[PDB]
Amino acid sequence: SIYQGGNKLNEDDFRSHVYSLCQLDNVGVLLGAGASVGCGGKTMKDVWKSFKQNYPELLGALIDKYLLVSQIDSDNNLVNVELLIDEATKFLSVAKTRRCEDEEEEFRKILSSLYKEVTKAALLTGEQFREKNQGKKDAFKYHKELISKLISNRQPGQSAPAIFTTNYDLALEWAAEDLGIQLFNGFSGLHTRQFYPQNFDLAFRNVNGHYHAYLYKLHGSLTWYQNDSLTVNEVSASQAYDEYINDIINKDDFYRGQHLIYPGANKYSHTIGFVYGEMFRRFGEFISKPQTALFINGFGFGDYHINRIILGALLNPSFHVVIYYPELKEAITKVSKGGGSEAEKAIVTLKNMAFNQVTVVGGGSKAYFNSFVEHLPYPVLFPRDNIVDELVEAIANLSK
Amino acid sequence: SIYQGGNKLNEDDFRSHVYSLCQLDNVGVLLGAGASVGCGGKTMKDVWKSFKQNYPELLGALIDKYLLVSQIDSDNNLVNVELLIDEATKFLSVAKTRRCEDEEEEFRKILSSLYKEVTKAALLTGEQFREKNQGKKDAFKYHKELISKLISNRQPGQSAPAIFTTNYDLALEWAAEDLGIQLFNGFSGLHTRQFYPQNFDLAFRNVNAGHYHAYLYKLHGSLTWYQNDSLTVNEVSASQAYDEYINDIINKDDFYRGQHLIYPGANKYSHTIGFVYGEMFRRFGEFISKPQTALFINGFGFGDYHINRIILGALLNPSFHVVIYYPELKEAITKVSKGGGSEAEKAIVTLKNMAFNQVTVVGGGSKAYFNSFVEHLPYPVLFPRDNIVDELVEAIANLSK
Amino acid sequence: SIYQGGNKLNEDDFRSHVYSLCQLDNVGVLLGAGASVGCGGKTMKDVWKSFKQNYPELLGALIDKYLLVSQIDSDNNLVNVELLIDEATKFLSVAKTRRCEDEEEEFRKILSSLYKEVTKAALLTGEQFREKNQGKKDAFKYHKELISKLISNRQPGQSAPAIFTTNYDLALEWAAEDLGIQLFNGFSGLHTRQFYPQNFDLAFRNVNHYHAYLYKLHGSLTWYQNDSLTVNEVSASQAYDEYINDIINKDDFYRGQHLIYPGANKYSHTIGFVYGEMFRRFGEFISKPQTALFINGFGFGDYHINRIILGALLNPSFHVVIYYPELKEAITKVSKGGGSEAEKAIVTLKNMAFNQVTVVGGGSKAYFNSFVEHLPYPIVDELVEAIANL
Amino acid sequence: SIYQGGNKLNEDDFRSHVYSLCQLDNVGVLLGAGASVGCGGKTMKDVWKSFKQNYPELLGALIDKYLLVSQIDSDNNLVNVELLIDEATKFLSVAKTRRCEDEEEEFRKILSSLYKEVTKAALLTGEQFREKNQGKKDAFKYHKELISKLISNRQPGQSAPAIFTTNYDLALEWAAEDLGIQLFNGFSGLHTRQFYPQNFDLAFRNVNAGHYHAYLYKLHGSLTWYQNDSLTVNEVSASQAYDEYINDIINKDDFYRGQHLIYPGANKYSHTIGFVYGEMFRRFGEFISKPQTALFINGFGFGDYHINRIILGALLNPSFHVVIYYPELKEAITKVSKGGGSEAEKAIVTLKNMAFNQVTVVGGGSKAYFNSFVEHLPYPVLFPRDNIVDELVEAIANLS
Amino acid sequence: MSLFKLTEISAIGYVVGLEGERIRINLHEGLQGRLAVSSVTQPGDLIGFDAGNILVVARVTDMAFVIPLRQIIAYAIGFV
Ligand SMILES: Nc1ncnc2c1ncn2[C@@H]1O[C@H](COP(=O)(O)OP(=O)(O)OC[C@H]2O[C@H](O)[C@H](O)[C@@H]2O)[C@@H](O)[C@H]1O
Ligand SMILES: Nc1ncnc2c1ncn2[C@@H]1O[C@H](COP(=O)(O)OP(=O)(O)OC[C@H]2O[C@H](O)[C@H](O)[C@@H]2O)[C@@H](O)[C@H]1O
Ligand SMILES: Nc1ncnc2c1ncn2[C@@H]1O[C@H](COP(=O)(O)OP(=O)(O)OC[C@H]2O[C@H](O)[C@H](O)[C@@H]2O)[C@@H](O)[C@H]1O
Ligand SMILES: Nc1ncnc2c1ncn2[C@@H]1O[C@H](COP(=O)(O)OP(=O)(O)OC[C@H]2O[C@H](O)[C@H](O)[C@@H]2O)[C@@H](O)[C@H]1O
Repeated sequence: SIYQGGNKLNEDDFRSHVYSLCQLDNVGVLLGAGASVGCGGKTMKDVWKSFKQNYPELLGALIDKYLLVSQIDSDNNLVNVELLIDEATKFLSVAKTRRCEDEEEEFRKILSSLYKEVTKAALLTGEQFREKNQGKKDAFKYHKELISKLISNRQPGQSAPAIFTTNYDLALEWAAEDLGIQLFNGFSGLHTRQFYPQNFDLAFRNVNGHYHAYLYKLHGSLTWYQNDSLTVNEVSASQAYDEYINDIINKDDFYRGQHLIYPGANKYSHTIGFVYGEMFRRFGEFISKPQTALFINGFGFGDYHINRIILGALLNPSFHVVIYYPELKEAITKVSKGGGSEAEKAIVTLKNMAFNQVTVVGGGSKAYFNSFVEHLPYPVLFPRDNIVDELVEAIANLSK
Repeated sequence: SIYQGGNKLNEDDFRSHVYSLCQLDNVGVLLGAGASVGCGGKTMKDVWKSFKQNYPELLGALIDKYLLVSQIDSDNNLVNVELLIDEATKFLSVAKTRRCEDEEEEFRKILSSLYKEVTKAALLTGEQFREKNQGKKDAFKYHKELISKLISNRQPGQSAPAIFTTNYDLALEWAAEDLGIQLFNGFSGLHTRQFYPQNFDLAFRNVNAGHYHAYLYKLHGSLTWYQNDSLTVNEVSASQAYDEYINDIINKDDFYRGQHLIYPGANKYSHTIGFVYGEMFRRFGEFISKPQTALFINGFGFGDYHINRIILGALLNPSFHVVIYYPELKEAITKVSKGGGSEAEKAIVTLKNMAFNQVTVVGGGSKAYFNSFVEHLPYPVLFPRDNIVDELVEAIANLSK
Repeated sequence: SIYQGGNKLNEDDFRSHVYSLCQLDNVGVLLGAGASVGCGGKTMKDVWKSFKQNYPELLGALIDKYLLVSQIDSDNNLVNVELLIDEATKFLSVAKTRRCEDEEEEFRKILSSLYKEVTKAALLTGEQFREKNQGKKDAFKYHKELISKLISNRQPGQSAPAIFTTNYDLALEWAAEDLGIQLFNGFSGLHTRQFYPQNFDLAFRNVNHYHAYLYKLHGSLTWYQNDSLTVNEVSASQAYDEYINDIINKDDFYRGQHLIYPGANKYSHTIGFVYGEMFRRFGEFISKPQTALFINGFGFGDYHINRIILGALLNPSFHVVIYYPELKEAITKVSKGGGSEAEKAIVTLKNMAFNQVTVVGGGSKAYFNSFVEHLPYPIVDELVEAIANL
Repeated sequence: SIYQGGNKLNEDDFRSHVYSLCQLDNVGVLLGAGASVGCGGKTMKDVWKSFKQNYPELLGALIDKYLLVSQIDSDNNLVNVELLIDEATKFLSVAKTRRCEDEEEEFRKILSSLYKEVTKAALLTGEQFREKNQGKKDAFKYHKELISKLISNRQPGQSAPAIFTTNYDLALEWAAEDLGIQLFNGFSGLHTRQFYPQNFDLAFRNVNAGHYHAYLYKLHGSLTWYQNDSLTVNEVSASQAYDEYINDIINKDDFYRGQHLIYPGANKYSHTIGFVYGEMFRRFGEFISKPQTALFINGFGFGDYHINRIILGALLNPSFHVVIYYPELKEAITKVSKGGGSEAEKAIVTLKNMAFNQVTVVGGGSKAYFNSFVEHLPYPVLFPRDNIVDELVEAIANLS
Repeated sequence: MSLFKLTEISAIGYVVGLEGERIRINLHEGLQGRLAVSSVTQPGDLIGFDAGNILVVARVTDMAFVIPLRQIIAYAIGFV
């Protein structure tokens, strides 16, 4: 259920390990699409169901003529959504060049529908997305405990925690604003908010505070947009909803470059994307520092770039990771029988290492977000040696 | 019934925590109108009940014509005094501006009758207010114990305690003058006492090289202070004050013209000539903005906006600890769960649900009273037990246990 | 016309003195509505005049039935347009509480008109108020110089400059945003901004780019109070689309105890809390050792500010420089029996007998733009257009 | 013809300027397809002439059917050769996916000619490509001098020189293996070479107290990189590559494998091959965003859009300097002054007129060739300019 | 703390040495302004000395150097 360095480990030693791992110089977390299921979010398996239920003729067009999707793969709900966007884009580009009119419209429709379905799954609150004080509801309860626990375990003179994520939704911002804490994400201004790469080198100081962190969104956001002038701006939820989100959701208008998000396999196709590169440079610079710890939760292990990066950080003899994977044994067995997908081979390769710096957790529902948060400890205020207390119980043990 | 950071903790852990807190650099206490209930004072609920049964026609005029008090709140006793006073003041201001006559005189009588009830409840001893040695009675035993406990716990090179309050009575002044301690409250002189903001930075010293002292901040004024026409504030003694201007307020009627300065109002920023009020709150805000600070709150009802905002905003400092006492916590939780609750109850329920280990809340009915709060505070341990043979004592005892 | 305690001065000595003062630790600047006229602003006299000749049929009730305006002041264009709004709000609240349907409808029209004249004179760009990069234009050119030379002159280890203002427009915000520096105005957040009074004790640093502090003494266009008893701030576009548009382009409508400009709904305990903090911060700053102050555009129409200003001069380290244009025309009245209280106060400030106050007068010689020139001194478009050309 | 903001400056001032930019914190060089023409290479418009003189039958079908190239460009020899192979691979891939059997031969037959043409021009030695010690010949006399001059004028505590290129041949490797220098290029191993992107942050040091290494970024691939059956990129030696696949490409007339080769920027649609291309560009963009950088450009024709866009944006930093060699200013200035020429001419002439001191353009025909570039660079005082070792080696060989 | 305040004085230097009818003086630096209004920065002038009971009058003679330091030499002529 819990493995370290290939061997098996027990619960008490795991708790003692987790406690002493939070005293190091660097602490960070990387969250995925599963960490927001308890708030109103969805996964990539539900998007395919929604697509195949709402649009029943485009599915037949995909299956019969172009042969992009097979029948059995669609029946079992085992078709990758990211790998289909790239193929559709390739077909559209080829058709456009040779001046074909009829075959150019269908792929436009497919891309518009597939982009619309992805957007709906990130609001988390439906039409209530435009209101205010959305962090006061009971759903955003464990995000607050996560931030409080992370931020209170910081001795003076150290560095603030860092958070990476691949969601488009505003869960962390809603949680932190209701709590009163500030996060730095590279933007500045109110009437004209712009992206500045050098805004990641700042910090607070007291004129005569101390509660803040950083936030990196690797695959873009739902309130970001580019006005084609090689600048990127950020606005509020209500302004974005009144500007473009509502038209996409309801008016079924054709999709354009309203907001920059990155669903797809190859992220290097876009050439003028200078935020993705900055985010990944800052991510790659974080894991090369000595005395670092990282906790991974909700990540499905299906991205080439990210797990390509993770493997290269195990050549440093001061790096530690803890990985939460619910369905570990099913991945364990399928590999011995011939192998599963590329997603399930990576975790099995990671587990079977021989370094006492990789820990993998499994166990179904005991490796969830709520289970994750409660494992983190609270600071000890007013520490004391307490030697005489153990002397007293070492009296009582013989008194037994 | 004791929470810390949302979770629960028992009696012994609480006592060790309370012992640890009293060893820090700065310590202070904030008291409310419920702390002086065991001495002879009374709360606002009693003020409203005694008001409604003394001037029936004025209450009837308030309810019927001016529509300021609902017919239901009078019977269930939920009327708020401060908001009523402010509304009456606004009515008087507009009546003065539009030059109406009958309504202005009608409101003057109400505004005068309302202050008489407030003043009568702060005397604490009735007729013996104008006498001496009032702190020798047994009603002031726990005030003396609180003062003795606070001062004894300091170390050389540390600063003296501070006391903030919103009462008008003299219980805490009477108590100290029986111990021989000195309280600094910002006044100087005998034949002419005047207020100086500068002398909040004074301390004793011995010429051959009286080591006990403290400070007292009165947020809502006092029953002894009175302002003269020259825009200065003077202070007298209890006997002289009773003999010159609060024998005409009580026994005789319609005699209030700014005779002494108090703040029974909800909006205290409107008065643009009260600088004592702005002096006290500045010091209060300065105290809780320092490293290694502890604050104990007792008797407060959490129905004041400025204080709630100040307390909430100080919780982002990593060296601030509060302990809040609140008797009726269970009812507040129950009522908030149903989507209702008073504006005071949401504030106290919100504090209890925080995830920081720097907030502690105590409930329990009669276990969170004033006499119980004093008993929690520790006695100093002089001569920390020499040698380490207490370990041998514990062995000898516990092995046979 | 340069005076110093009844004396006279030449240009060069004053230009050296202002540099000498700027080498201090605590440096501050106080402004007024006089600095907004060079960008499209107005004054109290102008808006009062505009009000009189647009709504004359209801001017009588402000003098006959309710006694809000002095007839001499109305015919003299000297009324103060801040207390009128406050008293109108008090009257409307009392009427609404009394359930007087007949008299409740009277004051709503008056308030609707007054807010229309107030808002019309503060957009500074008309219908372009909601657009972006509005601080890039040539009109907002002089303001950037002030901030630049205030930041540059400060030595390492010096405190940041502080700025106080009576205006409630978005003028300095655009200048600072398009310069590329950050100002702390006391709010924080994006999807819900809230007022925290303790943010005034913050500062940046480099982990191995500057800032300044901005106080608004009378509110701003982008603040309001919603149903929940909390104060919010939005952008220019959001405010325009929410409430500002209807106020200018509708006949008759009123909301109530909503807006926080200018000094309006002081009768509530949630809105006065913000008003008090700015004033107490100014009072605490002005009473510190080794401070300076460069007053400009202020007509001395406030009773309370002068009381604080005079009292702080008891310390020898408090230095004041005033810029009062129409000085001699006040002296002439002062010699006569007539005058006004602001004129009496300013001439009393003239007739002092010490070298700490420095009054400056004249015509165009004492304007905001001239003061910008007195303070010391501290191709990208080609590359942008070349990149866009590709 | 030397300009600096529009003002002509003499030779000695230019030399004193070059001497001062070679002692900054960061120094770089960018080289194009004209820099290897003194070794046996060809330019881009010499390849089109050979193709259209050798295969006149496919040229009609490649213009009149699939609209892959214009008539004006193919008449004026202005074809972008490596931008056509990518589109051809896309066409072939889509045809293979949808199973159109008649269209596969028409693309498998032209991709076999494009490679047969571009491959042969990059060998530089014909049949001697598989032999050893190719760096001892006289064609590579100036590459050695460039590498030697770049390394010898660094002071302790300073970075290493960086070299970027768009050539995909083996000239620089052969030159550097003869001096004994070691060049990092992202690969490690001998019995299996593999691509490790994180080793661009590694450096050497001496255990007794050496500083002899540099970095090489190949933007368009190499002849010796290929993708085997598994999804990893390998590197081999020149002899091994020649015996594995190059011989059949040059000789056999119906040889096409599939998505196998990694030159020149071809199989970009695949998500494990575009990863290699993306890293080089990300690091190129990162290099020129530093406080004290100086970059020399030689052999480049300015016929690219992304590189021009990156270079223009890096000039809004007051401490970045550029030096440009272009042997055709005279024939471009007039064509722009009268009516306007091409995009390359427009770019270079817009750059020439800028009123900065940070740009310098050099022209004059043979006066701005690769060979003339080397002697403008300094030469250290203590660098040994003699020949003593070789005489001793001759005497040793003569012995017995 | 209360109203009473005592010190009000404004000088330009202090005596640092006496050598048989010859006086040395050190001039102030940290003073942002020596304004009170008269200032003496040149030889030939007259200066005064508060000795508690009487006033001693002198006459400036020299200036020189050696935040650096400035020095002055004077001679005495009478008292008031
Ligand atoms: N309540 C839960 N708590 C924690 N984990 C959970 C929970 N429920 C499910 N999981 C696990 O959470 C995981 C969810 O798997 P996927 O939906 O593929 O998450 P992704 O973020 O990788 O997918 C996003 C893709 O798009 C992006 O652009 C990236 O490129 C991705 O390719 C599974 O392991 C679940 O068992
Ligand atoms: N013996 C006791 N010991 C401690 N607390 C007690 C006791 N008896 C009652 N309480 C609690 O005492 C608490 C407060 O009683 P209230 O009179 O409502 O407090 P306030 O909100 O008026 O606060 C006082 C001032 O606040 C305003 O600003 C005005 O200026 C007031 O004068 C209640 O919770 C009781 O349960
Ligand atoms: N171009 C100019 N340059 C310089 N000074 C000017 C200029 N134009 C006018 N002035 C001067 O600047 C003065 C500004 O006139 P007013 O608008 O009454 O002054 P305020 O806005 O500061 O007073 C309003 C505040 O005071 C009260 O408390 C109110 O409630 C507000 O809080 C003119 O009289 C000229 O002397
Ligand atoms: N001996 C010489 N020395 C120096 N320069 C020379 C010499 N001979 C010719 N030239 C010049 O060398 C230049 C030859 O330019 P070309 O080979 O067409 O351009 P590229 O190498 O960028 O082509 C590859 C790019 O194509 C896409 O754009 C991608 O971005 C690729 O990077 C001309 O200016 C000649 O005058």
